[PDB]
Parts: sequence; structure tokens; C-alpha cells
Amino acid sequence: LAIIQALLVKVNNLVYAIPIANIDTILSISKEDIQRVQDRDVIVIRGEVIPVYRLWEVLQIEHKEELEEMEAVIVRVGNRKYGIVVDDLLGQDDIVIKSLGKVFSEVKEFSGAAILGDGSIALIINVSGIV
Amino acid sequence: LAIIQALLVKVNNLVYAIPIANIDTILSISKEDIQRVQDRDVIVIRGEVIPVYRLWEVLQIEHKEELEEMEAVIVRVGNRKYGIVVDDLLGQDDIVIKSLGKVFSEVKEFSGAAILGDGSIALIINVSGIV
Amino acid sequence: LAIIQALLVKVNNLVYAIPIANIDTILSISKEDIQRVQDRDVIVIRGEVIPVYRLWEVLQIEHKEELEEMEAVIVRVGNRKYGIVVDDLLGQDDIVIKSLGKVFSEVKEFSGAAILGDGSIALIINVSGIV
Amino acid sequence: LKEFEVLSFEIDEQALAFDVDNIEMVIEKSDITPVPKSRHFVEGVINLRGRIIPVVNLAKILGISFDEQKMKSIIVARTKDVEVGFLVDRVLGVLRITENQLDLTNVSDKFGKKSKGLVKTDGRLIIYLDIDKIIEEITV
Amino acid sequence: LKEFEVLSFEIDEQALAFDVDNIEMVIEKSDITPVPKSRHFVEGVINLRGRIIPVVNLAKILGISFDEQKMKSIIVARTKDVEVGFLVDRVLGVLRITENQLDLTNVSDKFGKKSKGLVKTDGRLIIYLDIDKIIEEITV
Amino acid sequence: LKEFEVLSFEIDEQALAFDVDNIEMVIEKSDITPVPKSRHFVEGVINLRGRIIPVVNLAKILGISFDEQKMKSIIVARTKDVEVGFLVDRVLGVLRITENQLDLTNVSDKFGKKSKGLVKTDGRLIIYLDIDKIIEEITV
Repeated sequence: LAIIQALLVKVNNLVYAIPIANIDTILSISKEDIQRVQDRDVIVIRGEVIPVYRLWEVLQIEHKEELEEMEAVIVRVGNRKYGIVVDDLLGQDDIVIKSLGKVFSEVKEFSGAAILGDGSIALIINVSGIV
Repeated sequence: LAIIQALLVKVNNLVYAIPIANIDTILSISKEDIQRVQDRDVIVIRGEVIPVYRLWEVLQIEHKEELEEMEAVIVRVGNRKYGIVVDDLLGQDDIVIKSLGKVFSEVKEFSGAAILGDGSIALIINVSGIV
Repeated sequence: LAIIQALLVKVNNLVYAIPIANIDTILSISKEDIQRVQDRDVIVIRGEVIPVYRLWEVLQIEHKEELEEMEAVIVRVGNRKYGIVVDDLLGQDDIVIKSLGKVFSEVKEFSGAAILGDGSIALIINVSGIV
Repeated sequence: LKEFEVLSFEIDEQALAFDVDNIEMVIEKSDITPVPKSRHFVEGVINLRGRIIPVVNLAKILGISFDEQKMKSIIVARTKDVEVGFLVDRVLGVLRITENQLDLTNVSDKFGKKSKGLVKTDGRLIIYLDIDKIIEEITV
Repeated sequence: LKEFEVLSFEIDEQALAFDVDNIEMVIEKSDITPVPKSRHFVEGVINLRGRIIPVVNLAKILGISFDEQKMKSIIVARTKDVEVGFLVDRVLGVLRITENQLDLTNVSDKFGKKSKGLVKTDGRLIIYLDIDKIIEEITV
Repeated sequence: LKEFEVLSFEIDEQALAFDVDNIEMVIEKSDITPVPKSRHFVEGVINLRGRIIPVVNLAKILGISFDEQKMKSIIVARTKDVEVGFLVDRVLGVLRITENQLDLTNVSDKFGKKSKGLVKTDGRLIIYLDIDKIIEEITV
């Protein structure tokens, strides 16, 4: 079996799993200090410029309550790293990657699903496929 | 002259002439037992599956009163036959096919017009041009 | 310097300059005797058929009060001549053609601007570029 | 020159005419039978003297504006074998003309070869139409 | 001939069926997890017997109409390695059939090779679907 | 390195700057004469020191958002022969900089070669614009 440790994260009631191997850190940013750069939004932390992506916007999920303080996973693809705002920080966990089959062949945003403890589903974010 | 015997049929106030040479029978079907097959509607009579076409829909004519019992001419093109629902069953008649000229060159749905007794017009259905 | 004498003309509050070298005459036409020809409007004066163009329509400028009597400059491009209705007939004047630069490279309707007495701008109509 | 006879009519605020040799008769728009699934500018067929004649909307063919309430006349013309009824507002009368009161100013390019020129009468314009070229266009 | 067993179901006013050898089980539509940014006809994935199975809207795949309130059943079928849940209104039962009560009239071309023919039962039509060809279509 | 002087301004919630050597002067948006049938991003021409200068909407050229009520300043810059007034919200001041506080992270590709990089000042970003390349783009 293919085990992998991952951060369980939430958008509304949906569960996404970001493999821990890709997380750089986890901060709590405040609307107050996001900056508009061109078409993208960034935070700068310790002089490092990191573009932030809301996860619901990245996945096109209906959602509105954009709070003043929000939790955000920073991930890293090669040598560029970038933020991912989420709703809830569920917890760290050990999951078994199952493939979600031939009908999702084209979905670059994910890389498989996991069945959790209570038998609910999490889909695994493919960090190098979320722009 | 080119005489031809034909069923005179009505949609609202318009008169269409179906050459009798092409009619197979004339039944009275009831909404109750039309069946949806794919995108087409059919009746099955004596195990024979016949697709029905409303004549106003085939000709795009405004019309709404789709009664529970309706009269329908079954016609035959080669070896496939198919129904044609109409409003009124005017009567059988002997008409002279006149050509409706060079400006209707493209209209596959008809094959000429007739001048009736009272000098009103009927257009002759071209059964092999009504899909 | 490039001096040129020109008719100063108005549409709403905007000032356009038609070089006098291109004017044939200046009449006052009345809605009453414009004639629709195909898609174009014409007046006929002394058996001569002259298409009239409203200047605001030619330049797409918001404007509505199309009075019953209106003032119109007739201009001449080669051997065809044509009318140009305007709002006000400001006056004849001597202006210095200045080029309106590289960002207007494509605007066929004009051929430069002038700075007037009070330092306001007039743009010079290019009669052979107003259809 | 040569003496020309034409029929002048009106399609709302705009006056036109074609060569009288092609007209059979001018009847009143009474009753027209639709011919489903035909071009947008054909109105239908009429029964006239026991023959089928297609009636078309001349305004729609030329591309000028018209008001349906006013389409009251049908000019029935023919070229060679083909016969056609053109629906217009009102007939105005016959005009006797000469190819020298025939102004050829290029006011527009809209009507293609359908236009033959302007005819100035008291300084009042009338478009001279090439009836054959209209029928040619309208067939195949 | 040959004896055929098929599963008949309804997608609103229209009755269909596929070969019973391909069905694993028919469960009740309970709970489906969306898979963002996937094709329009996939509803999502479900957890069934500890495995991930995609659930698709059969109506959307065929192109016939459906009412969401009524999509209550999931037929879980498989061909070769690929396993899929088709969302339908209601299962109607099993039918035992023979390729001679299998009417092949060409009523329409909409369902491509997805259709295998009509089955007439008491003069009451049921479309026989090629389940493999539906799955083949739906994968790559 | 090298010492760089730039002019920083704001187009609503977003701060930008270009090389000070190209600026002639910063005037207040007063009065602009429209030039009909010109590109969507040109506002028009102004009379400044007895010469004609085109004024363009920098936001529209870059593609960022702006509020018309706030476009209050005009930065008049020139490259070679071509002179242009860029309409912005407010000027913020001059900044003295060095190509090593010049962050080149690839945050986006929207501004093409119009962008020269970020300048971090107290951890507060400002986009450094290539003024020449903006003018080059805007001419032919």
C-alpha cells in the first residue's frame, strides 16, 4: 500500500488532503496585509513574496465568508512556493492514496482520494496542478 | 396535365395535400400511448414501431392545442414508414400539381401547390422531405 | 510653420476645424427636404445630388436635438462633394496645424489639432477620411 | 436618348420604380398563403388568374425599412419565364423618362446592380431599379 | 437465438436496460462527494465497500431529460478494470430476453453505438444499451 | 549596483513607479479634449505649455482596475521623440533605489515586458514599470 502523511484541510464541508511533503509552513494571515500585485494577490513574509490563492476560488466552489483573519498553508513546487487559504485546519493524518479512476483522467488539480476514519472522502491536492 | 389523388389535411387554417400514393393508413392516436424513444416520439401498432411527427412542428407553425385524441396519417418512404399528426382530416381529393416556381427551389418540404375548388391553395407535402 | 485658414465648427462643446481649401459652400438646410436614397440621406441643390452626413454621427458623439433648420458645410473630395451638418458655425480662422502624435497614428478622421486663441483645442477634419 | 416608361411606387418615405415592360398588373394585397421553411423575404404564394405567383417583400430584399400596416399593393412583374409579385406600400403612377434625366451619382453601394440610377423630377428623387437583376438575384 | 438477462430502469418517462453480467449491485443514492473541475456529467465519487467509485449522471451522458428530485438509484456496473456508478430514477426489474424480440428499427441516431436496439414487451418499449460502449466513451 | 531614482504613484490599492529620467512634470488632471474614434485607452489631448500631449488611462493599458472619481493626476513622460500623459490616481513621491532591493519573483505574466520587477520597501510592494516599453507598445 501507498501511505503518505498529509494535512487534512476543509472548504465548507469538503475535505482536501495536502501531502505533508509539500508544505513549507502554516500561517495565519489577515486580510489587512495582502497586497495586489498584477492580477494576483500576495503576502510578503520576511521579505519573501508569496502569492496567495483561495482554495475555493481555485476549485470554483461556492463560498463567501472571507473573514478578516484566515488560515493559510504555504506549499512549495520546486523552487517557487505559494500560499493556499482555507476554511478550517482539520489536522495532520496518515492516509492511503487510492486512485480515483479513469473518468477523472483529466483532472490536474487532484492526484487521488483517500478514505478517512469515518469512511468519508478526502481528495488529495496535487500541489503542482493548482496553478 | 398532372393529376394526382391526395388527402387534404389541415394545420390551423392552412391546407396541405399528401399524395394518396404515399399513405399507408390513417389512425386516431391518443397522447396516452405515445412513447419517448431517444429524441423522437413513437407509437407501436401491431408490434410495428412508427415514429410520429407533429406537422406544425415539422413546418414550424405556431400552434398549441395538443388534444388527448389526435388524427394521424401514416406515410411510407421506401421501406421505412412514419406518422404525421394533423389538426383536421379535410378529405380525399383530385388536384392538379402546379409548380411553385423558382423562388422556392430550395424548399425540400414541399413539391408543389394545388388550387382547390374555391380557389384556395394547398401545398403538396413531399413525404421524402419531411425528415 | 504650417498656417492654414479654416472654418471653425462646433458639435456640442467640441471644436472641429475644416480647412477652407475644401469647403465648396455653406448652406442652411431644413429637415423638411432631405431625401432618403438607399441607406444614405441626400439634399439636391440645383439638380446636384449631395449626400449629407451628421458630424456627430460620423464621429459617434452623443447628441440628440436634431433641429428643423440646421447649418451644413458642403465639402469636396476630388470630384465628389458631400454635406456635413453641424451644430454651430463658429467662424473662419487662421490656425497652426500641430500633429497629434504617434498615439493617434490610426485616426483617419482627423489630420491634426490646432491651439486656438484661448488655448482651447480644435481637431482638424480630414475631409478625405470622413467617409 | 430613348423614351422610357417606368412605374413609380413608394416603400415608406422612399420612392422607387421599374421598367414598365415587365409589369403584368398591380393588384391590391389581399390574401397571401405562407410557404413554410422558405426564405425570410418571401411572404408566400397567391392565386391570381388561376396561377400560383410568389409574393416577396421588396423592402426586405433591398434592405430598406418598411411598415407592415402600409404594404398594400402587389406589383406583379416577370422576366423571361419567371413571374413574381413584389409587395410595396403604394403605387404612385407612370413616368415617361429619358436616360439624360438619369443621374448616376454614386450615393451608395448598398443596392449593387439592383440600382440603375436616380431620376430627378422637379428635384425629387426616385430610384430606378433593374427589375431583371432583382429577379435574377431572387431565384437561384 | 440465446437467452439474455438485462436490468431495466427508468430515467423519467423513458425506459432503458443493460446486460446483467456487468452489474455489481444497485444501491440507493445517498451521499455523493463532488470532484471539482471534472466533466459536467460526473456527479462525483462515493465510498462503497471501502472503494472509490465515480458516479455519473446517465441522462446527461445520453442527452435525455431528467428531474433531479427523482434520481434515487445508482446502478454500479463494470467493464474490464473500470467500474462506474450510473445514477438513474428507479430500477424496474430484470427481464429475460432473446435477440428476436429485439427490434432494430432506426428511430434515431442520437445514442450512437450506445444503443443496441429496442425490446418490445407487451408493445411497451425499452432501449437496450451497450454498457461497455458507454463506459468506453466515458473514460478517455 | 547603481543608484536609481523613480516616481511612485497609486492606481487604486496598487502602487507603481517609473524611472524619473523620463518624467517632464506631474500636473493635475484638469481638462481633457476627446479625440473621437481613437483607441479605448486614450482619454484625449491636453494643451500643455502650448503643445499637444495625448493623455492615456494607464490602468486601461495595464489592465488593472481603477475608479474614475480618483484619476486626479497626470504624469507627463517622454521617450525619444514621443511624449505622453499617463493618468493616475495620486503621486506618492520619489524613491531612491538599488537593483538589489529589486525583487524579481515571477508573481504574474500579465504585464509582459512592461514590468521591471518589484521593489520592497519596509515589506511594502511597488511595481517598477518599464516606461519605454509602455510607450513603445502604445505607439504603433
